Amino acid sequence: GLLGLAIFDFSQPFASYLADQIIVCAREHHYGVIINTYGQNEHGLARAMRQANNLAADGWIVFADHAMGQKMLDQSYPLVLTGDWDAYGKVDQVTMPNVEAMRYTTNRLLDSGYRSIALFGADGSLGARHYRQATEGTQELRVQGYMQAYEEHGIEARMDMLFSGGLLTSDSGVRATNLMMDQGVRPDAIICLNDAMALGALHQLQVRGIRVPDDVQVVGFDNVPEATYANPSLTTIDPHIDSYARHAVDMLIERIQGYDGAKRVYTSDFTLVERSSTSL
Amino acid sequence: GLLGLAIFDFSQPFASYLADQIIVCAREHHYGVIINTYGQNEHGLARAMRQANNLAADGWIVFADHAMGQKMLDQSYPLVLTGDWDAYGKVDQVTMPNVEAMRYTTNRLLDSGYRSIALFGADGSLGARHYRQATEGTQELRVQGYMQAYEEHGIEARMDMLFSGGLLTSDSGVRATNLMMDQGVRPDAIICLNDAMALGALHQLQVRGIRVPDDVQVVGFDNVPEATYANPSLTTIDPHIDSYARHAVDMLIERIQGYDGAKRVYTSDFTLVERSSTSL
Repeated sequence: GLLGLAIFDFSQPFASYLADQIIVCAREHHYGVIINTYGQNEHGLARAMRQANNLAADGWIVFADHAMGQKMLDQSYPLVLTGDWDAYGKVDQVTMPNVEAMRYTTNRLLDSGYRSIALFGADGSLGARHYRQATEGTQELRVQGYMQAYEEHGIEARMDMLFSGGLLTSDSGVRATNLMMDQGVRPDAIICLNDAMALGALHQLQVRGIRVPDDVQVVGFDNVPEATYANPSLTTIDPHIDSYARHAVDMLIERIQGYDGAKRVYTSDFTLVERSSTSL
Repeated sequence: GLLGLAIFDFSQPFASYLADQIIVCAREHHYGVIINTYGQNEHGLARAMRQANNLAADGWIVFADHAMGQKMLDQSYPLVLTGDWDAYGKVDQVTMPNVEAMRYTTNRLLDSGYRSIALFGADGSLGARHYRQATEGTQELRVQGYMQAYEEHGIEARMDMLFSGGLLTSDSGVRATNLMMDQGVRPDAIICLNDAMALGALHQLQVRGIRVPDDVQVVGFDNVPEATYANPSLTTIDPHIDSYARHAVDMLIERIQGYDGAKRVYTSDFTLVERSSTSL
């Protein structure tokens, strides 16, 4: 048996980590894995879904990174969606506990006395209503959870405390740090929407004279291997990538083998893994 | 057109970085890329070479991580070898300047007054003759260059100054740091055979109270993106992965399109990129 994985590119550590876990899980089922990337083409994801028709894999896991209209997920091969975008029940999908993990973690920071929390990885200019009402999106749902924690504490979350470097990379984490510091903002804590951004932020904060955690608490999201070896080691939301991969692979193989139940949504659990970049 | 890339797994940053560069290069030629991994199978590389017969790619770049007898590289599809192992002229191959870059860098350390240099990522118990006489191997040729720099300075390199954590990962860099420190060794400098090991070493040195660079100079190899964001930022040998990928892709596409000259060996150039983890 042969499974396909479609991802944008390998530029950030999470793609490597997810792919490796899918490969391990797939091997437990005696399936191989081939990887197609789609970030190198305009309308790239659609082209990869078409290319899958002529590849050898028996079915596909697709990690989407943007919204799709309620057609692309209508394919003739077995297909499981991963990522934070809605499949509208066209296929099984696996996702992370984006709202809950961010609400929990922002609440922990607030309850530990860190009242001013910047968020790296989202555009505040999209407005509070967009985030409050969102039903899909990586950035959107993670912001939503952060906003809910503020609301639970009787405080309005401020769009001016969201900083975006553009993409979700270490270089964007550096850019978001500069944007925030250049605006004179010196917060109690920063939550980054992935570990790549947090690793960039740890670097640029230290370069510009800010001590972590003594001046600013820093939290990431994913618990990629890199987070263990950072200096200081990185506190991060672990969305249980082992279980996430296991569900994606089990669901896809079930469909390849004829499983015909209604399409499902699985949401992984999470753990806040505390390391040296916070002092909660 | 469709190119295949076979690599062991994505567990360390270099595999991501090389794959992404191959994808960019391939896209410039209007070729896609599919990735097969082989580390998840016993005799894995041989199985991937066989699987390639039934995949859709028009030709393969294979990144080998161990020696092959002077049969595996005899295939019916176009094939270019990458990595530090000998193809014996069966196929075109692209490699890094393993001896020269390590000799240059070890000489820079010695000439700057850092006389005691540990090497992380090789087994000293293999003996000096094995390293002096080697004609292939990542570990072997990099050690060979380090030994030549010592010899140029009239000093015998010591096998007891090589530390291996097993594999070439960040976790092995942590293990090699513990092995070295537990033996009471406090060197002037450490050269790690890849950046993943150096990033682990930067972490474990700091955890155990060793300042980089004030107590120990630290150098890596690859100049993966991570090295820019380390704390302290990582001095590293850059083996010109852009040119390495460009040559692998150009050679493979040439063979797919009928190029019939003798098989070639390309060796990339190198630059020592100095950052905060050294003070040369």
